[PDB]
Amino acid sequence: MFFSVVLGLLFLVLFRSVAKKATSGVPGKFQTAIELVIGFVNGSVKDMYHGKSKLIAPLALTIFVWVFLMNLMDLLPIDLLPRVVPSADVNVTLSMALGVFILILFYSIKMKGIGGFTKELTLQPFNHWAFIPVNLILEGVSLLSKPVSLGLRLFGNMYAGELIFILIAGLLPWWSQWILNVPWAIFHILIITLQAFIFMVLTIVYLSMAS
Amino acid sequence: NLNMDLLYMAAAVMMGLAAIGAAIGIGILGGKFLEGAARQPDLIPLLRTQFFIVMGLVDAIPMIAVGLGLYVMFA
Amino acid sequence: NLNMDLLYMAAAVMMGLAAIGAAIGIGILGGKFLEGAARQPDLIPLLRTQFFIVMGLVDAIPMIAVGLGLYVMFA
Amino acid sequence: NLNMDLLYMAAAVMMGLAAIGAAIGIGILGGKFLEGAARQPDLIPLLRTQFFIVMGLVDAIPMIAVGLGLYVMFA
Amino acid sequence: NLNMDLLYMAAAVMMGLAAIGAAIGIGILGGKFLEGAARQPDLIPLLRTQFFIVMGLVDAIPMIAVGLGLYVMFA
Amino acid sequence: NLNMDLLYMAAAVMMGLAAIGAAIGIGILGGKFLEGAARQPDLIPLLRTQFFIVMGLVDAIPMIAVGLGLYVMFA
Amino acid sequence: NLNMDLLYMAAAVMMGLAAIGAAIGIGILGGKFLEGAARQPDLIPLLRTQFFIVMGLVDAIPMIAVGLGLYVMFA
Amino acid sequence: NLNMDLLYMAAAVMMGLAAIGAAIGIGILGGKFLEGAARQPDLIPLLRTQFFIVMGLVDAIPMIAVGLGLYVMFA
Amino acid sequence: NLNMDLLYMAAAVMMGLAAIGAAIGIGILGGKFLEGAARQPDLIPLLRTQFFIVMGLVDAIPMIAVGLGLYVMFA
Amino acid sequence: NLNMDLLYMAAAVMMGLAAIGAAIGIGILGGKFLEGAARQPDLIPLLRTQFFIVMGLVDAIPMIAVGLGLYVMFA
Amino acid sequence: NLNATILGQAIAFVLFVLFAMKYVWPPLMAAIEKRQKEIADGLASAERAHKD
Amino acid sequence: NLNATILGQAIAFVLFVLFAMKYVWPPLMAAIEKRQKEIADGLASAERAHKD
Repeated sequence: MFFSVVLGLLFLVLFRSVAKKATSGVPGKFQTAIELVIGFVNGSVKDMYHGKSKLIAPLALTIFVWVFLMNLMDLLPIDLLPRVVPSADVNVTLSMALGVFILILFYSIKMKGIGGFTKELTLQPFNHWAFIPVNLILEGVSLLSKPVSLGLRLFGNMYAGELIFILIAGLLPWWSQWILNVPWAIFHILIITLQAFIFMVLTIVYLSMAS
Repeated sequence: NLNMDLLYMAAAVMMGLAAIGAAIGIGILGGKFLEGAARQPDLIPLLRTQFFIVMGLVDAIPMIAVGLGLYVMFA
Repeated sequence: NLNMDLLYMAAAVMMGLAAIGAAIGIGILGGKFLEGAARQPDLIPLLRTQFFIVMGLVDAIPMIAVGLGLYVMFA
Repeated sequence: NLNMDLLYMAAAVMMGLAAIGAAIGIGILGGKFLEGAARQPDLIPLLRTQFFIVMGLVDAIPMIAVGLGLYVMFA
Repeated sequence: NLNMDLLYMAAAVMMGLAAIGAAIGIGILGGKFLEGAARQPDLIPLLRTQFFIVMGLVDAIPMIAVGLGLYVMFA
Repeated sequence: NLNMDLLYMAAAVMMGLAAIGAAIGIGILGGKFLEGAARQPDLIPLLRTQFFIVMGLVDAIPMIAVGLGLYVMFA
Repeated sequence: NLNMDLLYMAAAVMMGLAAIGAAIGIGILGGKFLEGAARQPDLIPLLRTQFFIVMGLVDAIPMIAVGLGLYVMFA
Repeated sequence: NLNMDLLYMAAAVMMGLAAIGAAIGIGILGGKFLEGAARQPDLIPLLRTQFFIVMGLVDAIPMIAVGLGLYVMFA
Repeated sequence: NLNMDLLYMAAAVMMGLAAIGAAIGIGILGGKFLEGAARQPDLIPLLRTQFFIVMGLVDAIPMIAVGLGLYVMFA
Repeated sequence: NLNMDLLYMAAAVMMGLAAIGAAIGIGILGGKFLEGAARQPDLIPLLRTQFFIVMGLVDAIPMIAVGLGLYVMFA
Repeated sequence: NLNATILGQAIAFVLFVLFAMKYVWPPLMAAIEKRQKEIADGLASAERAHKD
Repeated sequence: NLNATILGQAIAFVLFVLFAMKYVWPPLMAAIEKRQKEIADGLASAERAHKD
């Protein structure tokens, strides 16, 4: 399944690269040019923590950092020239790990805190408040689906964006247009990844505050 | 033919006109963020997260329109 | 054919144009929240719940439009 | 066929476009509630009931549109 | 058939789009009532009757639209 | 048949969409009356007659639209 | 022929009408930037980046509309 | 014939309606420039470049609409 | 016949609806000029040239719409 | 027949919808004139000529729409 | 990614995190902490000494 | 019909390598040098203050 299996292979490779690069450069050096940046990441990540802060701080902190790292993999395909069947269903694959992991995440806070021991009680006087079950139920379902809908929607929006900018650039015989698009699209991409970490933080600060 | 023609017309209708509402609404929010921060600079870290929440909720209404557009084009 | 073509055109019409009203309306509310908190920061926990109530009521009008759209597409 | 096609097109037209008016109007009211309470916090229990009355009257105009939509779909 | 199809399309057109004007207009008035009372609480019994008069006059414009809609559906 | 179908579609078009302008415009005026009286209560008997004049002039534009609608339905 | 005609009509519909929302929304933001900087000149380097973020988010809604337009024209 | 007729209708649709958004948006910006300079004349050389940037970004949305129009007319 | 009919419909569509944007936008600018000069009369010779620049840029968007209209009518 | 029918539909389209932009824009200007003179009565002979210039420029955009309408009806 | 490639890709992510925590977080968290403890330390010493 | 996009990317990478290296390095240098310089200055001047 080249156009398929080759794709999952690709995204898997990126994720591994994240894993090893972590401990490897982390034992060293960083050093200082490197150290200071690591400070931006970790410390800005701490300011971000406050807000959700303590609950997932190891769990979510490690995660979001890994999310920037793994998220850069798409920038790599954009960075390539700056032909597929890695990155199409490797991008679908990332949308699946991320969005699937998000549906998983609602549960992970659910059991991790109540939250979910209390989430079964979500109906509550809230379904009585608001006395109709249609309101509370449509709301909660729209929430669980909506978390997946939002996160997956962002993921696929990103992957698709990659595919499209790629198309515009590659088909055209004239290079200049492809360049301007690709540069603008590149700023776009970086913004998108940071926006992703922010989105994880948004779902998470949700979780701390959510119910 | 008639069903295919109807899909392409329907895709144009649902994609463009509804998405105008967030094009305006995302801008309304950022104008409020800029005016609020200009009037009171110390309130920046309090209202910036509100602006992001609000922009994403406004952007979700077009993403619904775009979703129907893509269903009509490709589903 | 004619009935199926009418469904796809109708789905585009009801989905996109009505949803513009909340795209604007959700943004109007968040702009009021941002401007109100910038003018008086101590009123944040009082008006934030009002903003959520109000955003959900505005978002329900498009969800009605989207509901008719989905009925036309899939019912 | 032609009558059935006309019903589905008519349902899309009446459902979506008119409901934009409350999507905006419900939001206009909540923005006034938030701005009024931010300017004068002691007036909250006086104007909150006004906001509810006003939101329901604005929401009734789309519910009329939705009613015609449902008549066209199911009556 | 063609006349009946035209009735159902016409009913959708006249019902939904015109009623947006009061959905917005009823809300504009209540926003003015809320903002006026927040700025000057002693003026509440003077301007509340004005708000009711004004809401009913704005609501009459859609009721005209709805009337034409019902004539097309049932007359 | 075609002429009769055109009358019913035309009646829907002219009745609903134009009447939105006064639904909004009657409300704009009453919002100005409420805000003007809240700011300066002594000016109430001076500006109330202005509001009535102005509401009637705005309401005449839809009554023109409604007139064309009724001509199409019944003339 | 009918499918090709539908593509060209659909391209016109989705391209033009939705892009009006950012034409307005990009301008709303820059008006807020200009008014905020005129009121408080020292806040310029704080709110200029907000204006750029906000303009790009508003411009993305039309770029969605334009994308559907180009798909209809060339895909 | 049908494809050519569809091109000319599509060109009219995409050219005119979307370009209204900058006709309004370019004006919104210049109104902010004029009001900002009237309130604080010393800020003129700071905000004039902002107005030009902003006008060009708003004007680019119609130029997209016009581009689709010209493609439909001549491509 | 069909191509000629499409030209005349397309000319009406592109001419009228897009030109509404400057009808509004030219007025927005002159309202800003009048309000800015009323607030600060000494700034008249500074902002009058800005108003002319801005009116001409807003008027160019309809002139684009009118250009497409005339092409459809006479080209 | 088809060409003549297209002329009459096109005349209605270009005449009515675009002329809404000055109906609003002429009013925006006179509202600015009234508010500017109320705030600063001594500036009346300075801003009244500005209002006339501005009203005529806004009125020219519909007169373009009306011109296309009359061409379609009588040319 | 017709079947199963998406699965492999995702597992690489989950395990990637676990490896970070076990190894990086030991190497990363601790290795990075040196500047925190250090700057913090020199500053603290300064303040106390000056005060007393 | 020419590659030429490689060329564009390169020139952009030139101006942007200037802009990119320049801005971060003066600040980032000031930053890492600020943490270290913090522990150091506080400690040295501190020792002076305490002893004297």
